[PDB]
Amino acid sequence: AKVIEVELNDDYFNPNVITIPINESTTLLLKNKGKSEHTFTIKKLGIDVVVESGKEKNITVKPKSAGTYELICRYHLLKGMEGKVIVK
Ligand SMILES: [Cu+2]
Repeated sequence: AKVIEVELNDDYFNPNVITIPINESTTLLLKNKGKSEHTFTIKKLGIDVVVESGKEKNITVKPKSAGTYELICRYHLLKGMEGKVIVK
């Protein structure tokens, strides 16, 4: 239903606020354009994906509950590598 590219950079997400539709499928193209390994982790949406430097992971999600969900990189959270996903 929706396709969204998300860049994983050293050390931030772009975009770092992502809005996706409730009860519909969204494909996320997770592209690591950084030199470091990064993750795209949203525990409350059941997502936890590692993306190596220069590589890509493509996932399709279908969230059932409206809300705002914290997105983190497990490796660089403390450096501010964080964002959110709004399901609406
Ligand atoms: Cu990271």
